[PDB]
Amino acid sequence: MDKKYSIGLDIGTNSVGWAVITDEYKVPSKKFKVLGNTDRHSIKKNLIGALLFDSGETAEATRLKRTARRRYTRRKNRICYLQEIFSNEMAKVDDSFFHRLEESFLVEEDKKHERHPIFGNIVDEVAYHEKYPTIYHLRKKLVDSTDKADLRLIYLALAHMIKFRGHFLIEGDLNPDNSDVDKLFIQLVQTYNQLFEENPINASGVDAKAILSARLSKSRRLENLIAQLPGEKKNGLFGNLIALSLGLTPNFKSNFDLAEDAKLQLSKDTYDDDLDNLLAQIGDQYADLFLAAKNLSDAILLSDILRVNTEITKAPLSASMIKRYDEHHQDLTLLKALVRQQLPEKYKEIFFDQSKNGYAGYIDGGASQEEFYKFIKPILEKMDGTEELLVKLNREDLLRKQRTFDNGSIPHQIHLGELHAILRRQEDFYPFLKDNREKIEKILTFRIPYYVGPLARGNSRFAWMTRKSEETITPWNFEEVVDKGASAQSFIERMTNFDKNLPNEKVLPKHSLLYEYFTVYNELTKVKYVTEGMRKPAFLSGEQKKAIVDLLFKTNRKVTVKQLKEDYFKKIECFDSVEISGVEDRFNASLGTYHDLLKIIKDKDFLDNEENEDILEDIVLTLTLFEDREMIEERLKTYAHLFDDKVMKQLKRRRYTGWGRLSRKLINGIRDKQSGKTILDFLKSDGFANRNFMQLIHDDSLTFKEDIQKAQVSDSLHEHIANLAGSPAIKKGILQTVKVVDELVKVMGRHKPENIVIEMARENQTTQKNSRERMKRIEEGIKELGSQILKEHPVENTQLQNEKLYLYYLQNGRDMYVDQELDINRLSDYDVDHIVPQSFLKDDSIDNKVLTRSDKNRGKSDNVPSEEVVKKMKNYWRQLLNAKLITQRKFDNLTKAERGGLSELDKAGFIKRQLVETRQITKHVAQILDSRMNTKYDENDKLIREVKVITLKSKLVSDFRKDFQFYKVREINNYHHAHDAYLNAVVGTALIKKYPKLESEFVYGDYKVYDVRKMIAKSEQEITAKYFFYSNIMNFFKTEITLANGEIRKRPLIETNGETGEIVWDKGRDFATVRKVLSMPQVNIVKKTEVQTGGFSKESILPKRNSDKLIARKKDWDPKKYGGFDSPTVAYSVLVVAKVEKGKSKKLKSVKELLGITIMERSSFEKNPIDFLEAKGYKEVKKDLIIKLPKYSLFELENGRKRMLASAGELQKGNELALPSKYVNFLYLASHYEKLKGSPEDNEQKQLFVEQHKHYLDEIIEQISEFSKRVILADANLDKVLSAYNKHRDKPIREQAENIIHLFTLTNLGAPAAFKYFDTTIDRKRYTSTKEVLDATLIHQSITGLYETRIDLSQLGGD
Amino acid sequence: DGKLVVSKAHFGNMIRNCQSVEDFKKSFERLTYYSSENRESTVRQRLKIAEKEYNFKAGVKEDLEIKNTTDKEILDYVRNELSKIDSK
RNA sequence: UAAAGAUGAGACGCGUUUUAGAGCUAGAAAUAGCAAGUUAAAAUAAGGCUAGUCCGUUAUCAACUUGAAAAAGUGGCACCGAGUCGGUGCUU
Repeated sequence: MDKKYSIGLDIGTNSVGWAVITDEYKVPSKKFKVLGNTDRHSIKKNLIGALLFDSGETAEATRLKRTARRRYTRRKNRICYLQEIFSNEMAKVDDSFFHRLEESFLVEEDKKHERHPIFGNIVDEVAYHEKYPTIYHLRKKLVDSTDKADLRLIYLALAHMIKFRGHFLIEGDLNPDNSDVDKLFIQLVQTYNQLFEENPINASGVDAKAILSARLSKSRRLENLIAQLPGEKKNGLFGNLIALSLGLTPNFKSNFDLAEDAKLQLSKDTYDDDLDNLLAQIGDQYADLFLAAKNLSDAILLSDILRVNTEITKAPLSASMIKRYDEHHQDLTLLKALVRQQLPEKYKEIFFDQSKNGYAGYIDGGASQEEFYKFIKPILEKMDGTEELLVKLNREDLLRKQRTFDNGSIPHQIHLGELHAILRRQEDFYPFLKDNREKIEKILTFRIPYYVGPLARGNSRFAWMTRKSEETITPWNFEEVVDKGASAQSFIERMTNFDKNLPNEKVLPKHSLLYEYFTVYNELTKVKYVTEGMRKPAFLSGEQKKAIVDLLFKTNRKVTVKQLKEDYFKKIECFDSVEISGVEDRFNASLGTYHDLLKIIKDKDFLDNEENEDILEDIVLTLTLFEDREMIEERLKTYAHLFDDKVMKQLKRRRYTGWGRLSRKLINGIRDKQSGKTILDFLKSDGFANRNFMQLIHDDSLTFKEDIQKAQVSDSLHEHIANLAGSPAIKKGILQTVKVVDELVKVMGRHKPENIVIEMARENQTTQKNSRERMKRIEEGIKELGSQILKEHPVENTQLQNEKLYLYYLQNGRDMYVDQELDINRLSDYDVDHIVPQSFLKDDSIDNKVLTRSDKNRGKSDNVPSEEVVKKMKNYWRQLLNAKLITQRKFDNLTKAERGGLSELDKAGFIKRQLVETRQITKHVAQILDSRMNTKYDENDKLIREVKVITLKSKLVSDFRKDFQFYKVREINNYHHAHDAYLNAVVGTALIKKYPKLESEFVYGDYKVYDVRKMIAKSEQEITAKYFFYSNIMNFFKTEITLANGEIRKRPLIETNGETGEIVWDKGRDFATVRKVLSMPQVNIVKKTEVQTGGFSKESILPKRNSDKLIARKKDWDPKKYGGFDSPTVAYSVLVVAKVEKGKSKKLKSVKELLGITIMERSSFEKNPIDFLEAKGYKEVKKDLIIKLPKYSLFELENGRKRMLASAGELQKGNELALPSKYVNFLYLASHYEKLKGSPEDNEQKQLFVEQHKHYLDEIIEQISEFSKRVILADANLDKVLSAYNKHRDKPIREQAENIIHLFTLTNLGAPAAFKYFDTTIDRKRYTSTKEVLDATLIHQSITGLYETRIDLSQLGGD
Repeated sequence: DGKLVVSKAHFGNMIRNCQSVEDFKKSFERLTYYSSENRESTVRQRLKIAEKEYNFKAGVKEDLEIKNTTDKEILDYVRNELSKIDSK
């Protein structure tokens, strides 16, 4: 007769577990109605379960395919503009020229016109291809000659220059400033010394063009350039940037001391995301460096393509490509002669066999250039007479094709130069070229801006452009039809993000001046210093902050600590020696845009006037959004009177990138109600305890949490789950959690719960990568010291997995509480002690633990240890303090006896640490569910909170499972997702009822924060209006809290509310309840059925092949003529009951088949499915019996055997193994035989548990065997693993158990997987026949599994 | 049923460059594209592709000074066929 | 300890498919020997309808009912058990 309940949830990227508990912590059970056509009408189910689903991916590959499609559309339009200029006089020269270029793809039999595209007979085609072997012979002839040429050849040259036009990276014209090698090299060393002012690379006489633009190899040019430098390493940063510019693969590991490899190469197509991955690590001020290496790279490649001086021809590129052509010809003739004369048996596999990597595999065969070089280099080394061809092969100038991958470095001003020279040579003979000249050149040079977008007309979700007139946008009326101010304002309103904290506010640019004052005061507000005579190390006072930022951050670019200790402390404030804490050897923030603009204007008074803020903020915003020269001119018109013309023209060329995450109103706009200060006023001058940004939002003393809380309101639910910040996987987790809570409220008689407990655990332990910082941390820690521990005992990041050994090196091999050394050999006999005990907070970290020889060396204090080891090992803790091994917090906790025991402020700090769910994704989740449950309004326009919503930590529930033996093995079944959610609802509600004055700190909502210092008792047996003397909030579940000195304080067996007397936890009953719910056999595990979307197949284009299993990539194309798709992907399957024709007798044999529908055919099927199937050979199709079957549709066979449909001809396992909980505790305790994390006494009792219950292994083999003979039904693999288990019955238990955990991959749910016992690799048992499913029972399931519709498929097909 | 072997991109390319109404009728009655593996595209889809292309070719010659004396003939033929379809 | 986080706009260069770049001699033929090769045109998810110098691989999605679709509806409760959920009264 209970009616109050709760809900536990836990959200994941592939799981949402859920539960419903009542007020006595019992998962209830209900008879649920079952729909369908079967003879079963109800089943009891429990209210516990888990939803399973595949991950969501990003829209990035869809983006890249989208932009490539629209580029092909626009290129084809360029060619049609040009043909429409030429078509009126081309229609007099040759009537069918555009037809023949338009049908050149076809076979000889299919064409209407003649098979030769350009001229139309074969004599003129052989003459054309003899005079002009490449297109560059034609282009060079049209540039140089004065004769009237044919109109067809002029179209072919202009079309080849317009279709392949070059990049738009260089603005304006080509000059020595932006395209010679030497000036790009000078810009690389100016940018380099801008980043490294301590080491100026002297480049006073380096002739970089004559060194990096010589016909040499890459290593030889590198070593010549490094040898011309005075005293530099080839493997330094600068040598890696020069070798990056040449086109090698440098390694950026040894420059920044990274843990992994960083191989960057510019022609490698992962340079974008690898560059972003390096800039995520080594900082983000190195993008101008790695960009100034790429500009030099294209300058080198461009001056290595054009190996032809000007003042001979007007076309450098064409003559250079004819030079490459003739070098190919003479090296090929020389190579054929040298192979016929010396190695006659290899002529067939070099010059005839194309599956190898010879010249037949290079020209005809599809190999690259590099594969050809690795092939024929040992062939050329053997032969005599191959000196010069090996000189060329070492130089990547042997047998070059003209359309290579290196052509991505030609600007469009080269093609524009040749285009204009052809149109000026050939216009005295054709007048329409003279009239239309600027129009053809507009077709080449026109380029749609970033700020205009797709030129849509109201039908795309990506476009924003507004039209000044209603005409068609061509390149010749773009600046007449497009409203560029309104399109640019729509661009700003669309591309500028919103603030997460204070929505409907725009985030500042990352190079904004206010974001830079914010990040500099945010870093300067938490830096401390200690002086002789200033023995309490305080923060900086606010006037010292203003003087430090006005003397150092406005003089240097980067500020390291030596100018703070030198220029301010030793000169201005005039001390002798002051240690500075909180900053590690260099500041990370900088006032960078202040120095950029200061270099452009050179006027300190303009930047520091501080009434000129909005001008400069609008400048940095303009240079952040736009990249167009003309719109940047258009927007900075209004500020032109504040500058000259050289400073203005120099401001236009400075582009910034990056959007920050904090708005302007969040930095200067909202105010504290008590003081009347903004967040930046707190960060400039705060007072005593200088609190930084997060300590200002998350402080209840201040109005900031109230304002940001009340402002976060935000529309529909998909806007709530679209606007928040997270990966699309976790957003799919959040949306399914909302739908799960909606249907759990529908189940419970539409009564909203008392609570909703939410916990968002993580799966992000991927590596070992933290052990590199463990090893490196002992490296720098001992190398600070000077001890003899690294020499006698070398460290490595594979031995440091032991925490007694990691703490052995961290304490320099020395005992903490006793002045003695420590043997490394006897870590089994040494004790580990928490300084602040476990009864105050659960702190297993390396910050708290100290390795000792005897655990009773800490005295007799149940509190923190004594002060003898403080006063004796003070300098030992000083040496460990300055080695960056122990922190000031650990030394303070060691000296809490020196500051006179613990205080109530300390204990309020411990509760403060234990309760607060500090992450923001869970806070948005509790905001969504709280704004969706609690909707009702009272009279005063407040909010009646019907439903509390609670967010816990993960370590609370994890320590509940560890301490009360509710162990979790993730490999046995999928029930742990459900059981974690149940334990959330148990733990959170017992805490919400035990301490009702801590509800402000983990319930979402505006609650009265209470004095946490007053809710803490001062005496032990005092307990009236107090809560606890022991600040571990999870003690009241335990019967025996354990003091550190060696006592047992026994708590009462019935915990009540300390004020109102409600019974909240009974230890004699509720552990039996929890242990009874974590062993129920029936748990509602559901796999979510998803229709497959994506690409139509594997997306490579293949040659022509006669197989009839290849669907062509177009429609009339016979796949034996061109080629097609290798394996198309199925969207969903369809069960069809229809009569097919059996054979030559034309009989209407009724079949019941399973037909996959592909992603290509899916919309054709959903248009008219009877026509679709009927055109595939299905007569007599019934509409009411077409059953959509998506992936993971669930079927039920006999004996409770289930199968999830993986594809139209494959099945997957659909069952679960409810292994009894005693075997699960046995597998966890057995396979975790060493890693137990507890005292050796009760873990010796656990050794007695596994040793006295070793026959549980045999009973588990009986469980796996009986479940396998009922539903898994792979007999060969089961006899194979029974024999494999019988071959090892004398092995140790910690690998038999560790391999039975491998044996559960036979009996899992999902795709069958190949696993490995002690010896035997077992191949997977696929269920490749969907034949049995057509007699099974189809189960449609809602998201909770509770409401289901079960369809008898054997009653379909009869009449 | 006696029509050539192309697809929709090739359909649009191959019916662009006609120079009379009778040539567009002949080169229209010779080509198709299948809209899926067993069904042929309807005549209103093919005529709408030809409307788009002679609209482009008809209108870009007006941004220039080029005399489009045809391409407004062929576009009027296409639009009258599309009107005869869509009225019914 | 908390804090980018996804999403969008513009543009190159390859690659891959067909097709054009007269193959010669010996031989009734298989086959053999020799010549030559570097480039161009077109296409680049199939396709769609609103016909744009746009859209076409993301996110969304149990079943049934009403709806063109965004959507809104449809499933008694309590005790004793538990091998994937059974039994027992109670209003129906």
